[PDB]
Amino acid sequence: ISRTGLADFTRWDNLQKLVLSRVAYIDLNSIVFPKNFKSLTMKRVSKIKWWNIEENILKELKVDKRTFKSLYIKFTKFFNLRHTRIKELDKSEINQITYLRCQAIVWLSFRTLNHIKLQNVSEVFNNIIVPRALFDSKRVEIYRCEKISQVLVI
Amino acid sequence: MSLILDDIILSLTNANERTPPQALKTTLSLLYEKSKQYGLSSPQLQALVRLLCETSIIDTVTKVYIVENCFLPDGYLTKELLLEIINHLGTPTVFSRYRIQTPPVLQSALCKWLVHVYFLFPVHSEREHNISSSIWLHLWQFSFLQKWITPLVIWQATTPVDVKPWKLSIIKRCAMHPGYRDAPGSATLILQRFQCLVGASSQITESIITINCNRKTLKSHRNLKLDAHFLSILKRILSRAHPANFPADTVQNTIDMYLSEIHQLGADDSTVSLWDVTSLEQLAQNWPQLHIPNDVDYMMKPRKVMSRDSLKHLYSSIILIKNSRDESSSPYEWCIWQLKRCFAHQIETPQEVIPIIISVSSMDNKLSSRIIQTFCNLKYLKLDELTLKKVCGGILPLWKPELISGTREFFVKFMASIFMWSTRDGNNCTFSETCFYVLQMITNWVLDDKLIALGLTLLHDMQSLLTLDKIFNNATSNRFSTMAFISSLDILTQLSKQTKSDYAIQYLIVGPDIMNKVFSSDDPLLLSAACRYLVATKNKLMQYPSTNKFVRMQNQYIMDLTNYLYRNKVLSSKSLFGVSPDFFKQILENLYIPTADFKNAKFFTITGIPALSYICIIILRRLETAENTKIKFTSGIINEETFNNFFRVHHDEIGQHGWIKGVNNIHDLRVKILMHLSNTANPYRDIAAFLFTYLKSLSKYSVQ
Amino acid sequence: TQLKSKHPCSVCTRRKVKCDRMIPCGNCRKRGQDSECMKSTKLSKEYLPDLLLFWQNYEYWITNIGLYKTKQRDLTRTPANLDTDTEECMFWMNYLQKDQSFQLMNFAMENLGALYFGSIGDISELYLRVEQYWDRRADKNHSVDGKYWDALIWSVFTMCIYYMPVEKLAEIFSVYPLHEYLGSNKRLNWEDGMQLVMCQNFARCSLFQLKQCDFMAHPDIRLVQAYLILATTTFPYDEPLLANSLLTQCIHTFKNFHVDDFRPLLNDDPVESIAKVTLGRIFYRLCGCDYLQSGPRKPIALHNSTEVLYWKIISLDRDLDQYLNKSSKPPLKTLDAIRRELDIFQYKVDSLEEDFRSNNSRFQKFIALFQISTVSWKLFKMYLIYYDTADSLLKVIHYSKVIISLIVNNFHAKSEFFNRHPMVMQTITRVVSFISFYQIFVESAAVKQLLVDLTELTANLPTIFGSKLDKLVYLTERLSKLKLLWDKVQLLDSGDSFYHPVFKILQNDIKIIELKNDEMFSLIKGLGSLVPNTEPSDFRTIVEEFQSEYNISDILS
Repeated sequence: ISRTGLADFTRWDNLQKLVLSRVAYIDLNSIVFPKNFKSLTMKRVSKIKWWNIEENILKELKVDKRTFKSLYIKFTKFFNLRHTRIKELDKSEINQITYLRCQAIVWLSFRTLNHIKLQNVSEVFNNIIVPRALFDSKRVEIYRCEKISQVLVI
Repeated sequence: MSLILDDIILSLTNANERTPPQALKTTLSLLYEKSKQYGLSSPQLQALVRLLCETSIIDTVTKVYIVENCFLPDGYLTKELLLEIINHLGTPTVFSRYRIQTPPVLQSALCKWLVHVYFLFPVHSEREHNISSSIWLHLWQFSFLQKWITPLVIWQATTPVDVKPWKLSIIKRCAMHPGYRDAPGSATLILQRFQCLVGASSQITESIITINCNRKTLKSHRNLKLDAHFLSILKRILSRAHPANFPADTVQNTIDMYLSEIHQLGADDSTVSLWDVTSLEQLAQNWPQLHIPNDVDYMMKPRKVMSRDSLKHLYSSIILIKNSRDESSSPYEWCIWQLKRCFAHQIETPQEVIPIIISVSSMDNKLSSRIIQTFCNLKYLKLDELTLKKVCGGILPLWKPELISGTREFFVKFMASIFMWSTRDGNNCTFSETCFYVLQMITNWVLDDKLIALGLTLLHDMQSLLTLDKIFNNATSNRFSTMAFISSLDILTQLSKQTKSDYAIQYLIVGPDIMNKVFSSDDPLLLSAACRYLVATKNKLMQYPSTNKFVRMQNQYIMDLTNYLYRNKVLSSKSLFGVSPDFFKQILENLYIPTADFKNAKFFTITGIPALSYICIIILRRLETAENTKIKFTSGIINEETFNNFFRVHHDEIGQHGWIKGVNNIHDLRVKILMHLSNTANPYRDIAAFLFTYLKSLSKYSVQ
Repeated sequence: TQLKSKHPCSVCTRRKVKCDRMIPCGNCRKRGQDSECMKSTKLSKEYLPDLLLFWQNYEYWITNIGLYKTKQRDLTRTPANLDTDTEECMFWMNYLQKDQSFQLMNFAMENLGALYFGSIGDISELYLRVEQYWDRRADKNHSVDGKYWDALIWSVFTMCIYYMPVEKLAEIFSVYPLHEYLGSNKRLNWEDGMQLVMCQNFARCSLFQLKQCDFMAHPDIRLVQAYLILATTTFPYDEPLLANSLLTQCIHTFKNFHVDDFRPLLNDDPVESIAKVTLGRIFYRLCGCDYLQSGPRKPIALHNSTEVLYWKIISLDRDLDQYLNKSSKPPLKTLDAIRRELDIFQYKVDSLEEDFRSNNSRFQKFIALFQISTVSWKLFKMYLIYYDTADSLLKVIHYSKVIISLIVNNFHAKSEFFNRHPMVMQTITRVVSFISFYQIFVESAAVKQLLVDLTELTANLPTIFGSKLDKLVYLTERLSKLKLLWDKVQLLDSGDSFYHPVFKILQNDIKIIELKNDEMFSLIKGLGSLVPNTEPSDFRTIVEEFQSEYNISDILS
């Protein structure tokens, strides 16, 4: 999709939903969305690179990644899937003010997104980070993603 | 405009037999004003001249008048109109008794008209002129119009060929004919005109003396009386219809010399060699008949001036115009053969051949492609390095290949050949010099819309080779390598300013860890280019998201550079140029300083950097001379330990005069020198300009 | 080249072999001396357009907001209203007498026209109400309908006194009983302060009756009518917070009627159709007051021949000021569009000749004439502030002199109260601030004579506005001192932008005002449970000296 390096839709000021189908490699970092963009559904996509959000959390936490791997701790029974596993950031170790900063970092890459859908993917080359607000509303659809190992909810 | 003039002629043609009392006169009256105002172009005249003879309703008295007055042509009046007049000209006979006879006085008036406008006749194709000249001679035998075609016949026949004995017999016999009263006067000028054409012509002088007259009438017959009013309006009409064509001054002049020719009578594929061609004006007439003798010695070995040597360089060019250029062309093979000899030194000396062939090879880019593609070899460099260097400066930056668009892969292999040649040699600095010309060629590729990405890909491979240990170094290297690199950064900086080229942005963005080499190297000129490139890059990359590889490396450059220049907080940072700051610490305690008060603060600042260390002192010494303070700065390097000790020793004298006004401590000093460094015009103004934007404290004083 | 003098180098006039006319001098360039050129007369451009772009943000956050619509109050220090503390409202009512009030109503017949007629209409029926008002005072029993008429007439009295001349105040009211209650000096009768302090007390009486009638629960049309009269005086500017809350209630009650088209209906009752016509002029006044009171404080907004002409004139002014806060650049085609109507709607202003026998016609002509002048100046300043058109420089000067001589024309023929209209300050405050800001960067002879007669005009205004007069002169003085600081310090040229201490003053000026209009600090305090380098040189001294000498908090009350 980003054959020329950058992909944007700013001139499409009224765009709300974008559908990507039968694309081999898609990198979300290069894609630029307009102000009113709210829904993104992708089906039968081979390779997907999520927003590169993990390190921004690391800088605020100032914690080593290996130590951070000991931080996360394992309603969802309505829509649990065996393919992946749900993990959340621990609230006891993180200060309430610090936790609020962590949530704000996630929303930086989630400017106006409201609906996200994953269908028939093959691999994702990073940790998947989704906000708690979108996950608790059952608007995160990781379906037929037998290759995805884990997803982190912050 | 001219459409109504067509209708007026058509008005006299559409209606016949009406016989109106005044409507016919009004249409003729409207024709009087319309003829002079709009010129009565050639298609209109052909219909008009046919209408006068076709319709006899209008009297022959006014038929002569309109020919004398209305017939003021602005058009080309080609032979088609003249042929129609020729058809009108003639006399009825047994064969043409059924055809209506045109009035002889109208024929004489018609014969009077084209004489006035003979100068406007077409430049003939010398094929129907022989027919026309014979036709005019045959028409000349009519007495009522003999006096008017006689000046005409003098004009169109200018060659010995047109002086034909059968024409001589007709002209002479008419004068010898008794029933003319004007042929002896008419024939004498025609015979005299034919005399000057063929030469001596003893046969033509014996005929003239037989038909000679008292020659007062011949003097009057020598003079041709053309109406001044007719020509004055004609000059204005011709200029108006065709701007910058048929000038009024020349139209009057052309008639005058035609008139003067009559006055002078009383007093008086075809092969042309290019060797004998001298005048370009003659060459214009000789262009259909140009022929080039195939001699290889001359056509390249000897302008606004006029000469055979003026067309010297044009000879090598007109042949390419006469015939299409090819690889088998003798001039195209002479240069290669001379080039082949010069490398092998079989020629007497190559120094004089190069400038001439370079100018020829500077143009004809398709030919220059052949020359460069065959002589760009490693073996051809072994014979002599200088001769390959000379030809690299002439045809490299001026070449734009479009034959196959696959020459990029050949250059990377050949460019590395010179570099590898320079490794084991041990430097010669010939690699960097040869690169600069290629960079000039690369910008030519960049300027062209085609193969924009192809040129940029070639440029990137140059930087990797140019940033090696042996060719580029901060300890042992040559200014050639740095000066070649600083030009490359300007190409990308200029490419960022252009908005008409929609290229790949990863080509513009330079490598992540390759900027550590340019930043670490303490070449003051090189650091100036980096600030220009960083500032120009930040103009773009604004629509890109917060998280992206391109924008993360750009912000890393800004933070690292300011820390290394003015912030002086590298130790508190997490890294510098990909190196952990605590590595810098370990070196510092091993280093020895006789008096180390603030050891860490001295090395890392604008004054402490060796590239900008001494130039910092030069600016300060300029300030001290201008302000003329009490005490000069005796130390050779500016740092915290020298500044406070300088002020502590003279603390008694600090209180009254101190130092240059506007500065209270070293922190104020480090900016004050930079304010001057930013105020003046110098290569390192770019250094201060970059530091202004990303210092947030001073950005407040700027508007918005 | 830009040669306008064609006069030789004064130092080079000594040996004037050549004169290249170049700046600074071709001979000096040959001589290589620029300092010697500076010593002579000898008869820098990219910062003026950006500053003009910045001016629009400045006048929106200083003159419009922060000078009139700002208010700083602390709840802890402010004493709440208590019982037996409203006797001052009752005292002023007892001061007014039956005969005194009738003269006040007689003055509003011919001198206050075109202001009350817009909302309440004629006051002939009010003459019946005031007679009933005195009779109702004796009776203890009261009704909601009776109290609304009680509050409406008191609103009229506040408008009458604010506009009647000082000389007519002396014979109607006795100042002696008012000295012992206020506690002020007895030496001043009606010159200043005493007349002003009387206006607020009567205005507070009208609001007290509405609180006494409990208008919170009983809605009626008279609530809107009472407020519109208070909008004719300077009451809303004194208490911006009170007026904004009252305006919302006026909109809330007005929207309850739910009228989409206000045109008369033939199928409806003739009285109902007439009642809808007079409701149209009330809606237009409400729409006008919404735009005049627009600001960050109020978040709720609501969208005969002379009245409609007056309303749509403000609609013309609405498009110009909508770009003041925003940073967008309006298109030229719509920017020059307004002029093609500005000339035709100024032709219909003077279409009505005049009527000299009555002051009602004269006042409405003066108001209508002032409308075109104050919007033409904005439109022509609109040319310069973004496009720098050459012809607009003279027109801006010419139109500014029109309002200069218009106010002074009203001091000669019994129209001293013509200049007491609240929006005459709104026009002059914007014109004196722009020229003062223009003179510190561009010096011209024409604008110099334009400043001298403006500062005297402010002092010539009637002394009924009070504190607002003292705030504008202080602001002008601060702008006047800036040019003293602009020329003294040399301008720095980095190569792409300029750096001057005065620029920091202007930018820091806006920030302080915006801090005052911040409710985040009040929100944390209102909860009651969640509340407990590389400066170059020699520029902090300059900026802090001016900040200490002149503080923008001074113009804030």
